[PDB]
Amino acid sequence: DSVLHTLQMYPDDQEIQCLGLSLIGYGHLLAKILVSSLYRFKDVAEIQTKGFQTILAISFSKLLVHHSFDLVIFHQMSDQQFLNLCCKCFAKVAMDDYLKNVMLERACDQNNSIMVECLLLLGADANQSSLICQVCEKESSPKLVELLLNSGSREQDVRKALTISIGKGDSQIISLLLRRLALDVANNSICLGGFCIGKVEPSWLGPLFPDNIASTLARMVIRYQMKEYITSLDLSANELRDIDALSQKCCISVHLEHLEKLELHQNALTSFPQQLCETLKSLTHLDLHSNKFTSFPSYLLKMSCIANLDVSRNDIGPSVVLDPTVKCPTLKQFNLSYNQLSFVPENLTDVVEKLEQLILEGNKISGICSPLRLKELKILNLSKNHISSLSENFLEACPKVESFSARMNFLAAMPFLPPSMTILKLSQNKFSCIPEAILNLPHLRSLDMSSNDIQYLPGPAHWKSLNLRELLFSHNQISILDLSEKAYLWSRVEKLHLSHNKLKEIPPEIGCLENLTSLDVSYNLELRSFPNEMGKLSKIWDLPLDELHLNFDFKHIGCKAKDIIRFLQQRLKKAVPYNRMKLMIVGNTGSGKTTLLQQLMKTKKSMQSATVGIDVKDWPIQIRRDLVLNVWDFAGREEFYSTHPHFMTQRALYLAVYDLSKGQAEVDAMKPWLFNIKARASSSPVILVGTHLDVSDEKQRKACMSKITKELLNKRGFPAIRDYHFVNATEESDALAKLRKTIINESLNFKIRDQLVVGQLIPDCYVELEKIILSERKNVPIEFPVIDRKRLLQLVRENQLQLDENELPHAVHFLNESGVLLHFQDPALQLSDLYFVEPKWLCKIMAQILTVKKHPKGIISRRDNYMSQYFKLLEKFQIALVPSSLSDHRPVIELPHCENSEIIIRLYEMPYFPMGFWSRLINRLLLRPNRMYWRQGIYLNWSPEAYCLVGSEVLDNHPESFLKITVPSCRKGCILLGQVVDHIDSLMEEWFPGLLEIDICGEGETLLKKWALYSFNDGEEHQKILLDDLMKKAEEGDLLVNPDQPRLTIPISQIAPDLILADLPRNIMLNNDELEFEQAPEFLLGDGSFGSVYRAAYEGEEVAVKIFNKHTSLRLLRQELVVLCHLHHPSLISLLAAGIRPRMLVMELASKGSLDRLLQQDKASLTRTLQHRIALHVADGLRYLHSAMIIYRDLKPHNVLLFTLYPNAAIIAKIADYGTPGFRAPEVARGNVIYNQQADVYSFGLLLYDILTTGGRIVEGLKFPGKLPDPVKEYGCAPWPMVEKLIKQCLKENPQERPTSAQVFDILNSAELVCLTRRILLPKNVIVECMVATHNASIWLGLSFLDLNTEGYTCLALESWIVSGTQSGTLLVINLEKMTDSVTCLYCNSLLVGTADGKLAIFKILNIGNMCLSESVMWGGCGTKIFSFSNDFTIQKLIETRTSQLFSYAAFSDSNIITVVVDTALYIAKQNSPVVEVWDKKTEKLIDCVHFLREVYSGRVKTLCLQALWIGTGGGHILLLDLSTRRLIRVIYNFCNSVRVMMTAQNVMLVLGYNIQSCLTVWDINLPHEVQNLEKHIEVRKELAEKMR
Amino acid sequence: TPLHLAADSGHLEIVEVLLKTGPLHLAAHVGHLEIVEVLTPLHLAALYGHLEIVEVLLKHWGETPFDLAIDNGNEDIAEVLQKA
Ligand SMILES: Nc1nc2c(ncn2[C@@H]2O[C@H](COP(=O)(O)OP(=O)(O)O)[C@@H](O)[C@H]2O)c(=O)[nH]1
Repeated sequence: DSVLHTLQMYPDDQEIQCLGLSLIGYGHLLAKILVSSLYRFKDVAEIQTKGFQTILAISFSKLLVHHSFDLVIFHQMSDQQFLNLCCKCFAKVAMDDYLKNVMLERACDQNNSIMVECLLLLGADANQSSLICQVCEKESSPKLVELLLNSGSREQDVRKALTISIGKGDSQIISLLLRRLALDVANNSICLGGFCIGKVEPSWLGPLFPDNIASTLARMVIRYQMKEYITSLDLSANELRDIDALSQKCCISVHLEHLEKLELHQNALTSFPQQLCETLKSLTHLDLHSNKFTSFPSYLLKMSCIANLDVSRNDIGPSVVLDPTVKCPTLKQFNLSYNQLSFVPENLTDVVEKLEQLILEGNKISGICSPLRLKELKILNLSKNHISSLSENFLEACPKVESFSARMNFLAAMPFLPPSMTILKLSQNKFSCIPEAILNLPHLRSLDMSSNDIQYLPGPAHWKSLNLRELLFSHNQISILDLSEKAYLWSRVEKLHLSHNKLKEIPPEIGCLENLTSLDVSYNLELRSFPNEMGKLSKIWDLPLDELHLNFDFKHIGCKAKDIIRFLQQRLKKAVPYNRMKLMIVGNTGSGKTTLLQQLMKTKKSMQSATVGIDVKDWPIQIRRDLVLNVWDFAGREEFYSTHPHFMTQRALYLAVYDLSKGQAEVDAMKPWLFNIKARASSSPVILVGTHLDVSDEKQRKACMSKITKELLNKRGFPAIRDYHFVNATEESDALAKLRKTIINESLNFKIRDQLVVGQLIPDCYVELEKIILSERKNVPIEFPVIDRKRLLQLVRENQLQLDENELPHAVHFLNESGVLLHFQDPALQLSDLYFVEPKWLCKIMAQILTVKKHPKGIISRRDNYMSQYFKLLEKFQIALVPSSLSDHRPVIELPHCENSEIIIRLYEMPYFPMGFWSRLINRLLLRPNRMYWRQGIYLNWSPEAYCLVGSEVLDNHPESFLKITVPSCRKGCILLGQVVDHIDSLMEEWFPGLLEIDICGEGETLLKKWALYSFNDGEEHQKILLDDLMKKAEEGDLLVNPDQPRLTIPISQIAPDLILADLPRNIMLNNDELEFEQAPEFLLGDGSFGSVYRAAYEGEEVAVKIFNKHTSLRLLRQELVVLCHLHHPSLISLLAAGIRPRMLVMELASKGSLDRLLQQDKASLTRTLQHRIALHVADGLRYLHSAMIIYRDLKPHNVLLFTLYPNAAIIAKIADYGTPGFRAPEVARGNVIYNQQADVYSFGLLLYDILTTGGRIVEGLKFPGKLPDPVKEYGCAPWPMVEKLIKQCLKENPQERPTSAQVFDILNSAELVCLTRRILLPKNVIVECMVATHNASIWLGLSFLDLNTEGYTCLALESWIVSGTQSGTLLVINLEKMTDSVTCLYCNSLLVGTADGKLAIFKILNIGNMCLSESVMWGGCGTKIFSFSNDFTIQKLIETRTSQLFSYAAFSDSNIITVVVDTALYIAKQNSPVVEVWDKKTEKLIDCVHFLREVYSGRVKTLCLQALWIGTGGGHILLLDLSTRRLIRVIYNFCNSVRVMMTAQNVMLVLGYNIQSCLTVWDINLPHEVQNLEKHIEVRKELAEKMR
Repeated sequence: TPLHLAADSGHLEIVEVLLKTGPLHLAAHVGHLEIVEVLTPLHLAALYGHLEIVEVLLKHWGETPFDLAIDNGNEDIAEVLQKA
């Protein structure tokens, strides 16, 4: 410390400083003196060697860096021994990543180029405000910014730097940032859309258009440490209030003559500059909409060539008269949608002639139409206008119109339609009758006349057209469907819509339209009769059946459209009326149900010993119809009261049986049973039956048992009771006979919805199946009365039944509804393949544990082959804990919070508790919580701030039963309350529809009151004011609820969070002031293709808002909201806001639209480096979805949104699934099984198939049923291996084989996948030594021929001629002297031929050696001796590669020279030498390939070529390298298994390999970039996918 | 190991010293008879064309060594390989 103290106390002494530095090497503040000494004499004297040695001798480095030694090092860097010492010191100091990052930060602020580049080469990543913002705020040199951009940095950081630099006045840095952000040289486009650039000037756009010491220092440090003009310009989302800065004569106005596409949409322009339009003489795709225009320029058409003009949201004035002096014929499309026009353009006929599409939808053109003398017009649009009458000559001069459309117009007639007419869109008009002109059309295919009022719809006779493709006639008033005249004339119709029509019956000629693929007859409310001729229409795949109470026994899943056509066809074959009804008897214990049935049975062969289960048995009726009905002697004891609601059907007739031995009180015991009958079967009738007269006097019968029945039991909450009796159910009597007669009469006259359900007609196949089933009921073993599926198929095949596997689901469902057998179609049980015949045994053995008998009561464990399935049914019929016998007495419970200020309480008052309500509930509500259950409550809790107590609590002087839900007021409590509320409401709606049934007759009691409690005085108020839920929901306009006095108020969210959107993990509400939204046709996205999704502005940005209807359900919105709170991913659309006043849903807006519209409209924008990005993002989204167990339904090119058309963006595609075909997996469409992620993988493979094709198999628009064709074979797509292979792996018929979505993304993530054009396989046992190119392009392989575009199989060199030399010599040329040795080398230069013994031939016979050409002058070598040459034919150099024997072994060093590559430093390869030798061009003086392979396998180089150096090893691996630090980029493990020759070609790289089999691979030259460009593209996404967490 | 480098260099004294202190492919590639005697290899010898080394080794994808003899063009080595 003495030396340090002396040095510190004596400064400004170089001589003393030298001695101090010398003695330093032979301490937090100790480094301060050294830093001060270095800074003082940084360049005064060259005495830094001692300091460097001391630093090398010396946690010290971190303190030195903190001691600002970086400034001294930079000053020194800004003498071979000193340079080497400095490099070693820098390498030693920068070993730690933190020190390197600190040095980079401390060097970026100052303006330098060498130190920053050296540190970047050494590492020092620029993602640690971030770096670029700092370097852009200080106004640094352009070199620094460019160097930082070339390195790895975040896109959002560059965007922030763009905003910062735009804030300042600069051009170089701004242009560099724009080029990094928006420049697609491969596609010849500039994607400047999404950025909010204030303005555009030629200074920025100039450099955008097309027109070493640091590396050496970095290499030394590393060594020391180891020891076509552009076209498209998109300027859309920038708030370009004015663009006149580009109308000058700057350096780009000459370059602005090759645009062909200018995009200025979603801007605020006013008028296109005339100078810009006249200097833009090669622009044919200009669009400009969503701008604040006020009049058509009238000079925009004066350019040389223009097409696809688009001004579709501007506010153009009433007059748009085009200038007559302009005669532009180049215009094709002229969009003027959604403007403020009122007359059509007045010079459309003269200014433009070859106009194709004229769209004017949404305008306000009021006046009558002009003659419209356009000769080439193809498509005309006039929808959403205000038009009164068409001039008679409106379409008298347009003989090519195809799709004239006029929707939502006040038209009355149609003028002369040109004969070439093909499509009409006249919906939403006011047409009394179909005009004569429309009927006289000869080529009509798509006429839509919906929303009109047409009384008369003519039949096929009065339609001159024969090619009717589509017909839309929904929402009309049509009563007749005349078809009997000529049913075969409309045989070509596919779509025929007749919804919302006053139709009575479908005539018996609808079966002659065999091509009809969609017939819609819905909401007619009067059909009730589908004719049996609808069986020859097997081409119908959809058929809406709503508000049609058809007699067909509908099924939940066993009812598809094609299934309905099959059933109708079977009925057409042979129809028989059906006579079967269910007579299920209900009652209480001791009421005599069984004895009454037995006396009704007329059976004397039989103490009933109570009744377990349901005890089904059949009964035939001998009126002279058969009328076989099955009775279900329901149990009475109050333990089998949870299985009963499952066996209660609407299509049945009940009973209700008294016990008059008591009288006046048992009549009061049917309120449970009768209310349950009303709840489950609203429309069914009930027949009350007294059952004790022989032991009951006339008093009790004359008691209110006969009067209260007519006073209180008849109405007020009970079903339509038809008749009641007082039979004595012990012997046959007059009362019993009358009961039998009235039972029969009620059965004959059920009339469900006025349909007479007791005698409906069905195909004979169902009756035959029923007969077979009861025939087989006997021969089954008694222990298991059940037959399996295989036995059923054997029985169905054995007999004459003509039902295939498609009929069996519907047939077995109908036979189930009939009651002979029970079949469970739910594909979640382990019972779906087992068909339950003999339901009586099933019920009896099911109810076995209820009548049989440390822990609380009701909790049991597994105790006494089929048993593993036997429990599965028990938990499905609410038998298993056992909810029966579950401690009806409520256990003692202390609520953690009872302060009347933090508990949300909900009441659910109902007249009674429907059977098995609690059993279905506590089996549905279920960090594992702690909970204890009882008969009518659960109280499941996790924490003192997270609990839920739902139970039954009664009130004094209140006969009803009340359901109480208590939760804490916290967010977790709110979520718990919400979840319980949806569970209870869904159970009530699904299982007991009679509860939620607002009866029209009487009053709107709704039979179900859901009270919500609230207390004004927080704590000790002891009086919560009741409030009905619907009344509060009517108060949806405000958030606060307050009494008649406005002094006090309380938020709704605190008392009813299930109503206001506050029962979700995230607070999702929008301040209506920020939102700027209004419903309009203009703001509809994609013209209603997405449904009810409009365009709006939120928080200043643009968003897409989904608008719900006014159904006030608030159940689908919350269901859609709960899922969107758990999905955070860059490739998944993200939730922004969710309101309640309009009940909307705010989502991000993808500016480029959906994928389907893109590939159907912009086919030139789907470059090969964009389809891979789209597929990668979609695969990422599917992987994330399936990771969290969520399963997507179906992926289509419509369900994928594109956010930007820039290949190097962070996000390019996202998924979407809005609410409210051919892309179907062959696992569910053909058969029935639960949807799995394998179907999603199949749909994704379909999407890949459509993406790979330019337009896909969707342009055709026809029927689309592993039979898919080879895309390259007919779709014209370029080949793409490992993508076609991926499709074929994604389209296999076995779902278990198909890769998981987790692995499909991995397969889609490969730099080889993008950059690999063709992989040609040669004929077997063909060996090729040398190959040459010819450029269509072709390959000459040693002289076999190969075609690049045909794969036409049929030393070497390449003046359309070839030269080859045999192994024995004899040089030959095909459009010479035979040398003494074989010609080993050949090259085309102005030709050189090698020799085996050593000799060169120039076409000179000079011999050098005792054979491998190159270029860049020239180079090459013979044997082990490399040389160099030029046109002088002299050896300008001669270097012996054998001299490098000190490093490599003699095996590799002493071999010959196989090849050499020279750009600035020669690289020479030797035979079986895994270490390519690098030789300089001046100093005449190790790339160990085997080391690189070990880092990733012969490893012996066989051929190599430069552009990134590609080294082809003998093991079949292409090592990729770069000309900086010799760092390994990739080890391409091609399937060649070896490499013979690799070479560049026209930019691609051909590779020949031996696998015998010869493989010719064609890599892309861009491959070395795509190894890195993609690798940093995933991480910038991965971090994002982690930022959302 | 210095033995591999000594065998590659063909130094008889160095190889003997290393062996006595307490690589066949390298010796075959160098084609030194003394190194081979002191110390696959057959394929390497056939490719290089050292008849003595191949004979000594015979006395003492990776296909058979005779396969490369035809490609290398060594007629004598090919005949020797075919004989055995
Ligand atoms: N004496 C007499 N007994 C009756 C009459 N009706 C029913 N019972 C008795 O009711 C019992 C049958 O009850 P049951 O209907 O099987 O009970 P459930 O199956 O649970 O509904 C028998 O033991 C009969 O003795 C009647 O009219 N007279």
